Amino acid sequence: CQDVVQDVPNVDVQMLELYDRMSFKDIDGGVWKQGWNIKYDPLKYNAHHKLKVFVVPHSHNDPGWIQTFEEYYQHDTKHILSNALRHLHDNPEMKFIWAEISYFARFYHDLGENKKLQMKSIVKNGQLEFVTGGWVMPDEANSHWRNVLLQLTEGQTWLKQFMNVTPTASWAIAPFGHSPTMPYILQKSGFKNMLIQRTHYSVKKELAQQRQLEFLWRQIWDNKGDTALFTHMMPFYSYDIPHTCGPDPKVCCQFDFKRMGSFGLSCPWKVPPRTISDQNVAARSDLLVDQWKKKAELYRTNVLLIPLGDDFRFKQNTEWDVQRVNYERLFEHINSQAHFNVQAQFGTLQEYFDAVHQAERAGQAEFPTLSGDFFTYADRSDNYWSGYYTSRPYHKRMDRVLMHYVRAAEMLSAWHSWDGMARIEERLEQARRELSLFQHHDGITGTAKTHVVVDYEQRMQEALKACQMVMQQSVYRLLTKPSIYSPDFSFSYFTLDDSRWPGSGVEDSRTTIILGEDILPSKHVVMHNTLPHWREQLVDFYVSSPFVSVTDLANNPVEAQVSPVWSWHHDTLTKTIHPQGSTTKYRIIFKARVPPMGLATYVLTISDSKPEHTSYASNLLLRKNPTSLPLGQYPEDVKFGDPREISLRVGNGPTLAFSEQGLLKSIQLTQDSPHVPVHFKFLKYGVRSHGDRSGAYLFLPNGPASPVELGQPVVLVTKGKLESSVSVGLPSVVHQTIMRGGAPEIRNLVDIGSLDNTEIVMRLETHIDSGDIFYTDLNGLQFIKRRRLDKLPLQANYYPIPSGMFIEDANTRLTLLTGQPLGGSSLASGELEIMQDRRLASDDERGLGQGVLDNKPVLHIYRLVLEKVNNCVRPSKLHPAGYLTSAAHKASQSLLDPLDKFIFAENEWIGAQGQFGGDHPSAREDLDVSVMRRLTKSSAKTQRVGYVLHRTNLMQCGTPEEHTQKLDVCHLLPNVARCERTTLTFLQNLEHLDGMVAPEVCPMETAAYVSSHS
Ligand SMILES: *[C@@H]1O[C@H](CO)[C@@H](O)[C@H](O)[C@H]1NC(C)=O
Ligand SMILES: OC[C@H]1O[C@H](O)[C@@H](O)[C@@H](O)[C@@H]1O
Ligand SMILES: [Zn+2]
Repeated sequence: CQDVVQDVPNVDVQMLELYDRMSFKDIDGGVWKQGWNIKYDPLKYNAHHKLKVFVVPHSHNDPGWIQTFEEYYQHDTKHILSNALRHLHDNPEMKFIWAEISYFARFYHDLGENKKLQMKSIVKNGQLEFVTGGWVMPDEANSHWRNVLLQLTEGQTWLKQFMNVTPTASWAIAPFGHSPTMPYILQKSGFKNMLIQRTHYSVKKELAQQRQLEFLWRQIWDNKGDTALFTHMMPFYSYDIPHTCGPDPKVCCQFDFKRMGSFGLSCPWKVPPRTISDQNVAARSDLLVDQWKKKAELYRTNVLLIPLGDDFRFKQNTEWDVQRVNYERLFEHINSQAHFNVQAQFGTLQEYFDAVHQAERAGQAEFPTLSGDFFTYADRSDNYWSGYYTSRPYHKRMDRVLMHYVRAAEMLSAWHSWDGMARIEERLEQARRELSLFQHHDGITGTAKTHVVVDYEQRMQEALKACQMVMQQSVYRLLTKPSIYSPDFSFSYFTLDDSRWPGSGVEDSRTTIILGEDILPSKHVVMHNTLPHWREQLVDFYVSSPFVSVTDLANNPVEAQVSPVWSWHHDTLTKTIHPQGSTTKYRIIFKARVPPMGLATYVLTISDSKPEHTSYASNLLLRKNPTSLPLGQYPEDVKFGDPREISLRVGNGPTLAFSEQGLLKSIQLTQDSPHVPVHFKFLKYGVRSHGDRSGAYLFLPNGPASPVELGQPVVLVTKGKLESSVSVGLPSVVHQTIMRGGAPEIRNLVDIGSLDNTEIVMRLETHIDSGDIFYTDLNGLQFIKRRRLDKLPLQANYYPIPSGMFIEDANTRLTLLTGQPLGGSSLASGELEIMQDRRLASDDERGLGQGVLDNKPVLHIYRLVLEKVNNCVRPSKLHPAGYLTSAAHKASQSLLDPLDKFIFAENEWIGAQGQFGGDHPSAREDLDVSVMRRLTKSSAKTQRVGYVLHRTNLMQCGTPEEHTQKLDVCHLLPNVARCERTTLTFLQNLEHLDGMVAPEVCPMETAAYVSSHS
């Protein structure tokens, strides 16, 4: 395996280094506003060296943005595709590329067989070419890599089945900045080329000056270069026609033949297009070829890419005609006039790349190597697109919940073959497709209109229900004696219990386990562990009595803690935010121990009085002017006091100290170690009263954040043997620190209410000497080094925090792991901050046509890990990556893939079993089975199961780290007949594996395997 820690890759362009050197001056470059006046040597091209130009027609179709997916399909996309089919069929030299398979699948399935065949023919003959072939064109900032892969697989699996093609070139013209997670996944999914567009204007200028817009993009840790993927970055401000023919949009706009008037479009630069005729073609061609030759100066080969399209283009027949006929006249003239030395034609993206690489192999070009990312994007001036790292955070959190439920549903149901009547494949496809749709660059990004966000939410809610149905049917089958198992595929044998979604204070959604002498003495519950190692985790359930004890299915008592159910209320009468306790519902908490990729059953039983193995938390309400807080049968009376500093310790874990406002002030790791200052604070950013306003996309703060005025908040302290917590009702946030014996969990119930033009940030202040360095993750896959740059404005120093961030010095590191993607930064040495929500009254001029005023309460979850790192083997100071410790990685897994909890619905479970998966291998902690998916329906003689295995890289810090078993996924199911390594989408077999044994992957590698079973 490659060493991903100790060898700093030698690349031509390393983006962090480039950022350190660049001046980012925003000067008027002339007609190319953010570039310079491009000059070329007319004698560069001649009879023996011509400029090859590929004009590539396209239509950018958003699966939801200002209309819903279905609205756009009905109004626009179905017409675009129907007219594409017609106009391509009738014009054999015309070409068209298509990206969004969600739309294409919708269209194709509605076609009559005659048209289906015509469509297959124009694909087979290369007129219509699929680019990327994902369900969507995903966001790259907020998306988890698992969901990027999911949506890619959904689209490509559809394309293989119905169109018999698998794209090897990717087209990403629209996401707001670009992540190296994309080439990572694409290169492991058969791709050979990719195209990107939305990079900072200063980066485009810098790379253009060096002809480094085409590069071999490798991962930041990759010393050898095996991850490299050829990447083309477009040079100009937009992907529209005015910014794709050449540097001067006043000229290029004249070659968008949709802008002459009858289509309701015009040219902002005030020179309209004119129909190409015999009397103007020479003059028109002269202007156009001049633009092309200028664009060609920015690249290294004699092959030029000219995209020809815009949003929802090629909709009307008249539009197809006007673009095609005018370009055909230009091509006929240009190609016939030797003095131009140009050969121009309609082409596809693959044709462009094939020609570039032909030129490369002819020796006319060498391409530079590059590592790094392309965040944070700015399209002009100080307009940095860091707002969408946080916008619509409820749905950002929902994404992560559904991510896990899809994984769990696919894994749980993969163990068996299911009859068609069970509707398992149907529900899983629904769930995969809704989650995939939300990866769209207007979905998870929070940049869609309110009614579109509602549509995405409804879709995801349906997906969650689908997942629950599949999971609970699977649990019942896996844990019932086979000769007793008698499924009703419509019945709910179990109800999922999720303690953190939608969450306490967000939705009263969870079922109370109702026990009683005169109703039901006991209840079975089941935990699922999707991770491939034995796992313990505290789990909680609501119960109707405090006198409940827990046993495993061997009837061994399990230590439990009962706590009250506390609900926070904004008291409109007293004008205070304070907790109310239930007098009929209680929380029972215990440690579940669950096999790798397995299930464990426990029983909750009521008694008349305090059970031997159940303890009761104490509760202390700190406030002036307290009132009583009765708790029914709960055996310990609530205590009251004036606000005061408090300290808590659970188990042998850290000791945490809190301010009188209920906010963390210090962490002490061991009994005789220092009390390390770690201070939580909440602050607010505002919006500018003059100039550009923040909106869904842009973060344009009116200076550094100002502290939230806290008043004298009510603090609730719960102290238990298994779990303790401090909760405080702050303005807009119920902030909770929970301790279970390791790194604390933080939960914020964020309700920004009617606070217009406000962004609420949570900041951590420490004494870590981090300087200007911090680390943030990319797509939950890798951690990249960031450097705060005071030469850039505040909003430029904000980065996506899709799963975590950290700061460190020689001795100490603080890592904050997240259960949802949000924006964040380190704006001063020793600080971390992460945005919670934003409510913005104005539009930010990027097309949305609304602010963000549809906020709703959201429960954000985190883990906070303070560690000594003086003994850790870390990368050198020049390495662009960072890596988590074991503790931080496990903390991230606790947030993203917690145990699933199932409550048996009926009174008695006949044939119940205690465990599933006790014989599954318990793999090394850095390995995950990211995907387990049965690939075949029940009628297939040879069953196939696909696995995606990911190995992260964890820091070596002197812990022996012992006793784990080799995980061979190909032997997880019996009767293996073949094991194959495949692309990550499962669509191509790459290796036939000796002995049917799937080897474990290297650090930072992801591999896919398919086992076949007789
Ligand atoms: C699918 O495409 C391959 C070439 O990539 C071709 O050989 C094969 O016949 C096609 N399969 C069918 C029948 O669709
Ligand atoms: O300005 C951002 C905006 O650009 C275009 O209009 C669309 O493709 C949207 O997907 C995107 O949100
Ligand atoms: Zn778009």
